[PDB]
Amino acid sequence: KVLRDNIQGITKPAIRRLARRGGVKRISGLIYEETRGVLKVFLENVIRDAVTYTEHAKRKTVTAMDVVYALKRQGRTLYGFG
Amino acid sequence: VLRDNIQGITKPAIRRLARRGGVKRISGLIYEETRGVLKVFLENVIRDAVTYTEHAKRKTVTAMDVVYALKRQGRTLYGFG
Amino acid sequence: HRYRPGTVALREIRRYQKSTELLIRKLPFQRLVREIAQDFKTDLRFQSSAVMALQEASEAYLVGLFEDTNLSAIHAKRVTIMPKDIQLARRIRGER
Amino acid sequence: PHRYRPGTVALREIRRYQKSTELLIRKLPFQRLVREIAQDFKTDLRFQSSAVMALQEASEAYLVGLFEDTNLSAIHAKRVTIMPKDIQLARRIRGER
Amino acid sequence: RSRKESYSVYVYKVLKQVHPDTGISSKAMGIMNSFVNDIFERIAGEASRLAHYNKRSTITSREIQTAVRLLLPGELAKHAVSEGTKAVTKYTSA
Amino acid sequence: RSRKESYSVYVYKVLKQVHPDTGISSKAMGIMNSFVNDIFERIAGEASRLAHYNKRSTITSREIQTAVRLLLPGELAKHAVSEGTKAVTKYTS
Amino acid sequence: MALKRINKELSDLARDPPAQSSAGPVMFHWQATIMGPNDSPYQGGVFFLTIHFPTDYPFKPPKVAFTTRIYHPNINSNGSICLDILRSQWSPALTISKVLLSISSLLSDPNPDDPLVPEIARIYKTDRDKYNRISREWTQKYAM
Amino acid sequence: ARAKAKTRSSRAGLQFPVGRVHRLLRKGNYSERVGAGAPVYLAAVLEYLTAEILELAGNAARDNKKTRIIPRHLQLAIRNDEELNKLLGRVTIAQGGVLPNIQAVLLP
Amino acid sequence: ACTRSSRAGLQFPVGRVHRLLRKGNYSERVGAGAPVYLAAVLEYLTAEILELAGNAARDNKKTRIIPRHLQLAIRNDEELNKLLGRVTIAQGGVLPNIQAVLLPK
Amino acid sequence: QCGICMEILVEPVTLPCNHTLCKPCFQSTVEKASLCCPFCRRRVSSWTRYHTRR
DNA sequence: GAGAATCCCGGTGCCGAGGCCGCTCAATTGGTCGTAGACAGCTCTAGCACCGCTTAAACGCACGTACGCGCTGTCCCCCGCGTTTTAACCGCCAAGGGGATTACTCCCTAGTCTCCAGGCACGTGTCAGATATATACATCCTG
DNA sequence: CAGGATGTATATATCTGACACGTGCCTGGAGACTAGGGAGTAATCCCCTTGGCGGTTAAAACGCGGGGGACAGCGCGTACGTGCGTTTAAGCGGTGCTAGAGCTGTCTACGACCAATTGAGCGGCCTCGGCACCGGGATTCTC
Ligand SMILES: [Zn+2]
Ligand SMILES: [Zn+2]
Repeated sequence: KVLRDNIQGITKPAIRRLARRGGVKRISGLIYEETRGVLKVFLENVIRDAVTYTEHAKRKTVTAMDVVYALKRQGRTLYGFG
Repeated sequence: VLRDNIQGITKPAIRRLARRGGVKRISGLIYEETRGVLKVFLENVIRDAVTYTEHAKRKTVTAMDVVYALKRQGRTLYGFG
Repeated sequence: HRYRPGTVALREIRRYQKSTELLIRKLPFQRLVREIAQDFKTDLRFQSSAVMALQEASEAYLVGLFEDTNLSAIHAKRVTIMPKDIQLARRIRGER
Repeated sequence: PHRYRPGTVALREIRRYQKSTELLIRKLPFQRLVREIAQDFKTDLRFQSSAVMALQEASEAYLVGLFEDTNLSAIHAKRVTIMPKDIQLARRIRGER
Repeated sequence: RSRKESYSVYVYKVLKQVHPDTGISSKAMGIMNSFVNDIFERIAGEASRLAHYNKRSTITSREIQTAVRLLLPGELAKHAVSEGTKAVTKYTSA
Repeated sequence: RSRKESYSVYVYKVLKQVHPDTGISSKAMGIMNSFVNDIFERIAGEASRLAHYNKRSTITSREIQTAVRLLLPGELAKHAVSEGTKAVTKYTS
Repeated sequence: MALKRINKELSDLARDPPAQSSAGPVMFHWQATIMGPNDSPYQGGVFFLTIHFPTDYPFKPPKVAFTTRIYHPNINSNGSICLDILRSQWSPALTISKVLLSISSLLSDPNPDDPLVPEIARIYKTDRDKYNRISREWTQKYAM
Repeated sequence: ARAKAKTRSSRAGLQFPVGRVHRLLRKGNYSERVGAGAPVYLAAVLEYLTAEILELAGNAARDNKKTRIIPRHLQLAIRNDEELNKLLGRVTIAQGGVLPNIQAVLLP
Repeated sequence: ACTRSSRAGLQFPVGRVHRLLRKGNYSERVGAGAPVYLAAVLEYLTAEILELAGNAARDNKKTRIIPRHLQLAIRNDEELNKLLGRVTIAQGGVLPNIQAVLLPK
Repeated sequence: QCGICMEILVEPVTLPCNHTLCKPCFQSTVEKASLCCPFCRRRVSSWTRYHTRR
């Protein structure tokens, strides 16, 4: 079983450089937990649809097209993966 | 032909809308902004409704046409068939 | 005998949040709809049901926008909504 | 000695990261996070590398958009420091919560 | 003269089963009809897309199960799936 | 050997027409393919909905033109409709 | 406009007559006569043509068909001419005399890849001498 | 005289028309062919959802000392329930109004 | 045999568009001019996007079009940005912009 | 004189490829006919939209 | 406590919802066949797992400085109210342009068959991008 | 303002590897043909829309006065960016395994379909009762 420590894998410098790309000047210290909570929610929403697509396909692995369809059904179409 | 019908949306009407929205105090410049926003929204909806009607080849805009125009913008409306 | 400012505002907020009637005058709203529709096809004709549906959708949209802009104004730590608040709400919603 | 005043390094970082297109998160911890999340929906699932890359691309784009919106909100609050109030406001307005 | 169709009768029957002593306005009935049509369209479209994705040509109970799981959230989806499975089981047994 | 199909060749021909001396990366080609597929799906779905609304059973240039008007905005839609009408006219002639 | 363009082109053609080709109103319809260019199997032949100017000319290509029978892959029995500048590569900046010169060039070099009579292109590709001989026979038969 | 009238809904103990659902599916250009259990499952799902909405609306109406369900009651029932609110967050209901609530900052 | 695209002077495969239409179960029957119109529209849109991307690349002093160039071309054009407002492009980055408030005064 | 109509240039329209022609002939042959340069085939459709919007 | 606003109990009608009456049109039954789908089996490709070495990224700490936050004066703009003004709204009635059906016909599209050619999977060379580095070049910052 | 510190884009070079290129092959596109049904067209009926009227009056507009709240300012604390020194997993790479993915081939349950039967719902027609209304008493919030 994979432990819950993986949420800490999204490092503070990684979040900081994401904010830098987004155009943020400076970041409060309380953000870094809010951001990973938001990321966890978003990933749960996408993966829930991906895995059910795979289950309906009766496969044991998750393909790229499953993720593409899951994103498409949420109005988040992704180009570059067929 | 007609013009300047946008002023028909009265300041008290906008105030009632904001009150239903849960607004306690309203600035004086909100009214022109609301006029512009409503004009843009109505233009966007009516363009699609008119496109639907003229595709159907008739001169009367129908409730179903308006409903379809709203639906295609992710604004589903109930109570009109 | 005068009420302090904001008290009648709260009472009318309570009143309007309970009724389901339309808050815009039907005749000028219809005139506005026809005036806008002139720019696409001349001499168009509208069903009363179509005009009523348009009014319902417009009022719902404006009420939602006002909710969002009031929320933004509160976030700015003040109680008066402002055109900058409306613009922020519309920009975040992606309408512009 | 030499000491850049605060802000200049932030501005040059903004310019640098707004000019490149590389991913900004580490592949291995992102994969571990994805596998941890997915194990509850169904156990012992396998993933394609392209699938994980697509997930990471989508997540990074979503976070960048959210950060742009929250920066706009913070500026609207007459500030320059992003704080979770701004993120919550942006999430609420965008209908995500 | 077009004989339009709606779900008013079945909606009324369900309402009588749930609340035996409650009326429903005519305009409310139209809202219920629109809601039913919207849900039907969503589910059917999702099932059709699933069948196309799996390079299939038949819409079966499994596709509708997956479409329901995709659309309805959480507890609502669980209860709906339970109800649909029970109905299909009873229909097969009959 | 499932011979999969894309639009890479036609996209490259269009690129040659527009910029005769410019190349395109392989990954950009995949993005163009995805874009073409997405736009095609949008237009076809809208045309199908129009045909169903009008109780028809055939998709003609009328439905496609209306769907394009619904989807593409402004001058983009104007140019697209002009091109489609021109192509249909030339094909008929 | 279109008539103005026709008159201007007629004036320029009168001021700049070609060596062999000639055409004129017989305004929006012109009769064209071209001599079979030398160094070709069609050398010496006099070919007559009909020109039909569209109402949006020069913004649309004109309708021109051969009225003299000729043995050429890109020309059918009805006188139709498979020419890109007649169908796709038309430009309003073009002149009728340029079209005539292009026709002469195509007569000197048939395009077997896009012909109107496939058999003529087949003869052209399989036996150049046979194509030349039959083309000269046709030029003497119908254009002389 | 082939058999007594036993509708598929009666077989499944449903109230929605299984035959009508099947006809709509095969007439809706959704797929080339339609499986046997698909209309049954879809009818069951629709019946359950309608029952849920009607139950919530009836509770809301009885809380309002009224005996007839109205669009206001439907709007309140949808907004109050989190699941249905999320399902129909982009849905506008005529004569529905809004859920009555005021921000605490405005209150004195 | 002359292809329909050649007849229409297009580049996209009219036959392929027709086959996709009849296999997509969009309608029971498909008109003759619909594939032509759709192919023309797709060709025009691709031409527009490619022209913008090529201009972006030449402004960057490069000769190959890349997803970064595609993203720049889409975001810079108002019409295309509106059309593809909810589209994520892999390896696309973001349009470089800094709020004027953050700049020093 | 217009490169096409040869009449006096009334509000002449200059292409980005440095080619110019009269506004009537311009609207007749580029805006509604070609979208390519009448002289050097320079396609102008995006430029056309840009200048139409302004 | 006084004044203004709000809910409810009470009798009434009246109109909008519930039950009745064909009958017909859609749901059902049964047979039948073409077939999409299920199952078994085989091959093998990509995902999973691990080792080891490098090091660039992550992490921890000091600081000081710029920014957030709180307080305070002010003041001007927004709310509440009243009187006046006006256009919405209701009722009513005339005119008709236009929406919905019917028939029919016919012209368009589906279907099949044959032919082939243009697109796909496959080698290639060659040519555009990266790396390295020494430049200019620009910018900050502390004087 | 200016020159050193310090990033930063560049011109040059060579590697290199990603893409434009020629090749064999195959299936999907084009074509001639016929049949059949979708719909384009005309004519028809009626009906819902437009327009108009006049009369009421509730709603909107104006203006006045007051107060509260948005705003500029100021002072103070603190926490976050910046840098430097210390870990440490990410990445590479490399290997080895195998399980699940993809495929072909067999077999068959099953859905489409047709013909006949029949009854459930649509339309209409009642009957009555849930609720809006008008009045007033009881209640409550604010100044
Ligand atoms: Zn001119
Ligand atoms: Zn030019």
